[PDB]
Amino acid sequence: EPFSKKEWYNVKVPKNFKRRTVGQIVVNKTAGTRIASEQLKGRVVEVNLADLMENEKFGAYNYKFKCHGLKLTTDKLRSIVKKWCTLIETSIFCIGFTSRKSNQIKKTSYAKSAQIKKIRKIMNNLITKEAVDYLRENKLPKEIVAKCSKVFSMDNVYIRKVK
Amino acid sequence: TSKRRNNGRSKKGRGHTQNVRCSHCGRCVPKDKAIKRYQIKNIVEAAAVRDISDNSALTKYKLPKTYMKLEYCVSCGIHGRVVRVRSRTDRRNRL
Amino acid sequence: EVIPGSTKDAFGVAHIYATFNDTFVHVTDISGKETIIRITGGMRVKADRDESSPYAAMTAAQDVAKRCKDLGVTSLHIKMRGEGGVYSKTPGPGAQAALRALARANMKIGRIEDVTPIPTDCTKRKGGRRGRR
Amino acid sequence: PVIYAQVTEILGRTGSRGGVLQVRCDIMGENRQILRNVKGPIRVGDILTLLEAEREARRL
RNA sequence: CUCUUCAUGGUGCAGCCCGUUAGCUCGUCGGGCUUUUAACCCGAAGGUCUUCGGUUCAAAUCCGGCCGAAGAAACCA
RNA sequence: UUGAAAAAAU
RNA sequence: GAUCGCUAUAAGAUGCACGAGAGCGAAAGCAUUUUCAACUGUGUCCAUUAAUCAAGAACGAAAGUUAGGGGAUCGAAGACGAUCAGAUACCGUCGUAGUCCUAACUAUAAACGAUGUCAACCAAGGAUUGGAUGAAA
RNA sequence: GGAGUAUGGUCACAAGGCUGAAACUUAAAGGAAUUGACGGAAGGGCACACCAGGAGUGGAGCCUGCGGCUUAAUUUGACUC
Repeated sequence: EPFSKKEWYNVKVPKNFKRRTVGQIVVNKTAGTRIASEQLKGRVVEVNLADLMENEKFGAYNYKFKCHGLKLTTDKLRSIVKKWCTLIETSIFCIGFTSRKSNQIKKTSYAKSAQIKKIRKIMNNLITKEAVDYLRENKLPKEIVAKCSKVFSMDNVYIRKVK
Repeated sequence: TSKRRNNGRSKKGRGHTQNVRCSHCGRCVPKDKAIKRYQIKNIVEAAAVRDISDNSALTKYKLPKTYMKLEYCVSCGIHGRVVRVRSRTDRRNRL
Repeated sequence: EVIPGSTKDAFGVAHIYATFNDTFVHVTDISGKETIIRITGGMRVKADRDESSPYAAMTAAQDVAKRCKDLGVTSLHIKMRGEGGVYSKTPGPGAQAALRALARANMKIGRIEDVTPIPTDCTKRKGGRRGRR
Repeated sequence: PVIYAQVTEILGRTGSRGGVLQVRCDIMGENRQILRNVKGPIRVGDILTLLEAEREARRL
């Protein structure tokens, strides 16, 4: 019997996050070693905001929790990449793209090098100052599309990773 | 003699462009001369998408798609039937 | 009745690694450090060229289902991937064969993700300038 | 344990020469569509016998 | 001197430590494929499995001296 | 998967 | 105790997707983010100061040389395993110089737009990069 | 063609770079397009071409034609479809 009992335990997330128990994790049993080697085994990764906030409007993220950080799912990152626009990314990592317009006819919407830096200075001066980490989404890549819309049109603004 | 007015590439105002690796051969091909193909595919095929839906642990899970861009060389793009030899008049088409 | 080490209904993570030369059906727990059962394509065939065939991949995905049932695992997260480091990012023919076989064995399929590792900026690739002729 | 299926339509002939026909069948037990490679003469009306119905014969 | 191993067509390698009548290639002859040559494929012949005894329903094949080579170790006429 | 060669002038 | 799975560490190299018959540069060439040239604008200034150039000079991909550091991946030579009549090759595994940086050499490319530099005239059309000028908030 | 070769000069640590012939040999070498043929190039159809099969031939005796051998002569034409 390879398993031979072992032991199954429970994972608790902090008390601000609805669901407070995600699942089970297996370990060995007490020997000259120790079972509280469930420390630094904090790499339990859940699609987070669709299985632990119990709502599939958040279902394109991933979280990890020490016994850590968050990351955008791989499918979402590929999907929001557009062929004929400009990719703007800074560092918390946030990524955006130049948008089209209703009356716009020309295919390509490219931002200038100078215009790019303006968007990459606002985006770094409001990710700090709004530096808990504000939790959820609460729509604040929203004064990133309303503060840079004076410079360029932007649609796909996300926060892809926090370390 | 000259078969293509653009010489098979898409570079006009530059002298050098970075190399990339062919998808099938792993062969160094220039970025502008390469054959670019963007493919979108669901991770679960249409024949088996049903079987996942019979036993799904989620409420409104939508199966995502795979996003990869592949670049081929002329030698393997023709062999893989990505592109074909065209008529002398049909070569000028760009649609 | 119940084998030691089993539990009630639980969620696992299935790592289906499918190249054109093998197919790995490997399941762990949500932590990922502890693995339950790992059966490859070559574990079920006696020919080296059959280690990638869908039948071998589908067979190796059936003992994993029955062992997961024995251990009390009733659902699996899927993370399909292929040898896409610098090589082809397309998983082999055994990627889909195992997933359908896992579902057809009366198992709940949770989330599915393609975790094929694409390189941000890679190293050199085998073959040289002229590739594989 | 053999489960039969009803041939619905013929997709074409494959297998180097013409000796194998690709037909999409449904199982009368649960009206489940299945694609199989058929050896021999076949037409839409008749049914087929499938001792194994776990494989999909889409042939890549 | 003690222990152990091997010997098979012209040649080199197979073979079952139980056994019931011995093969794969090169070498020879002939035929097939090819428009023809070279490659390629096939058939036949080629040893009776070192030499003599037992072992039984039968031995290359299990056991004994004998041959004729090999490895380790020992040596007061 | 393997596919080498075909003497000179008429 | 391989392949496989989850973390943590150190250097080396690289700079995906955006990325295009788009931009810059005399050419070679230039893609992670935080001194020079050019166009446009001008009721500014000089006044022919200009063009092309034997000799001469600077820059000049890759490879190569010398001496240090670095040495992850790949890999002229080479060692195996295949295939073959043979294979000293294409195919697979491993692997020295090299591939990276610094200093000094080298000065050649299908270094190509195979199209020398400057100037005048020259049919029709859509679109694009960067300014100026009207309308359109 | 000889040949960017010999020699002379010059640059480099070197590999080599720059300048650079002649003797001799020969009626062509070459450029763009046309038609045909061919492709172990692509696309579309066809044939007992193959597939699913039947009968077989190749193995044996004999009849018969060809080659070879023989002989005074064993007359000769035809040698992939």
